[PDB]
Amino acid sequence: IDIKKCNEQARDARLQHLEAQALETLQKTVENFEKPAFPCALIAGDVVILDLLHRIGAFSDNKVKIIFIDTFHLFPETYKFLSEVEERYGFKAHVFHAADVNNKEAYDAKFGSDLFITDIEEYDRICKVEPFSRALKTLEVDAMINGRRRDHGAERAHLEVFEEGKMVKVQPLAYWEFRDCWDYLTKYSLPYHPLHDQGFPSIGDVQSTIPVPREKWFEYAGERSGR
Amino acid sequence: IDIKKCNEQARDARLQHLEAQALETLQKTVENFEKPAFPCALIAGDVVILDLLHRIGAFSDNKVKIIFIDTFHLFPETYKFLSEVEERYGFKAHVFHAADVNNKEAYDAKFGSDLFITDIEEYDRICKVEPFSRALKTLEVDAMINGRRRDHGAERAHLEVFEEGKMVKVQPLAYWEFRDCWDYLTKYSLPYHPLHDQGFPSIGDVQSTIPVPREKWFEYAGERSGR
Repeated sequence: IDIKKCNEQARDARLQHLEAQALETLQKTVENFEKPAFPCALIAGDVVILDLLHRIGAFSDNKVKIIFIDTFHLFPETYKFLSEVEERYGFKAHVFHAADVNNKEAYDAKFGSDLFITDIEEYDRICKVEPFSRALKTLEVDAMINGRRRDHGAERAHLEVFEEGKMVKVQPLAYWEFRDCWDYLTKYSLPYHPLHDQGFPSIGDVQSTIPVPREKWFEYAGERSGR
Repeated sequence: IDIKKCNEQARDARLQHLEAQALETLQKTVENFEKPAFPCALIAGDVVILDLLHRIGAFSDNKVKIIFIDTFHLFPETYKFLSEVEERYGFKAHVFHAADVNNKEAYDAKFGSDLFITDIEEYDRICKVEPFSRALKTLEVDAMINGRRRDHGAERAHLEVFEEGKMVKVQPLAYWEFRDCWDYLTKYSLPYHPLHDQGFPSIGDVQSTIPVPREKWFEYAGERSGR
């Protein structure tokens, strides 16, 4: 008995299950909702969800829209990668940002470049929360596909593949561990956000993204433990 | 779209996957090892494993031995439940206990009834660790089936379905959450240890078994959190 091989075969069958579960969930979503959308930050599970949507043909007729929130404080690498996935999968993201401000220089002029330090709650409202809420209303989203997973822990620990509400939320990767997301990216040789190679399991704004030791990434709730 | 029904169907497919993984693991064990054994404490995952061994015919062929460690400090309910599963599935457990003492009264005479209070390390050695070690040696066990799961956390977090060693260890339920074990018991209407109904997620010796609020049982590492 080759122990390593037997363990690999079990994880192979695990990932086939998890892929089927995600795909079935996404197919049910496209069939049952008129205006589904996915807010995408280009982190590892988000890249998995892009690839799964591509697989079921969700981009061919713009059935599923991709939402991208430009906070004006993302890594340069994140904008470059967004362009690459747009080209790879044939969609253009619907970009939302701080209200009435076209770019970071305009944002700095209106609000001050150091708002994130002096009042983080105002910064969050202006650059993250209001644009996301406006994106969902503008696009009349009736099902929000998202990368929340149970292995995020705390208030996400008991999510299922669907969550009830006036707007339905859809978690195709509810049961995937972070490690399963990475096995998928490896199995299909998919490009991922380059900052994952520089020790960041999760990637957000430059001022608030911190690296995490690699031995911690695959513990329960490890992905977002930087913050 | 009926959200509850869709969630239930996904978990149904999840449990069918987990069942196949556990069954295949157990079948590969019986096929590749001469003296497989399962130390069984009759907690919820242990009851699942008994049923799965039954389903692959492991008791008809006498292919797998059940080991039961009688610490002499177990609940009365535990001895009763052992007799019930023995009869249900058609096996007799191989019972090991403290060396050279036939029963609790003989144990009390040799070691003192209050040893668990006055020297817990000696108590553990005498009633738990040495009998288990002696069980494995006496029965020449070459593959130890067990109920360790990844959702036990800490040093168990990265277990796979097999673990390498001079004696192989087999974790059929490695990827099952506690919740998945309970869903199995419910699906097949299987009797479980009555003390689970008094608020104990895990059940051992009377002096060391602690109840845990039900709402905490299904958190990561919840089953054994009484300690």
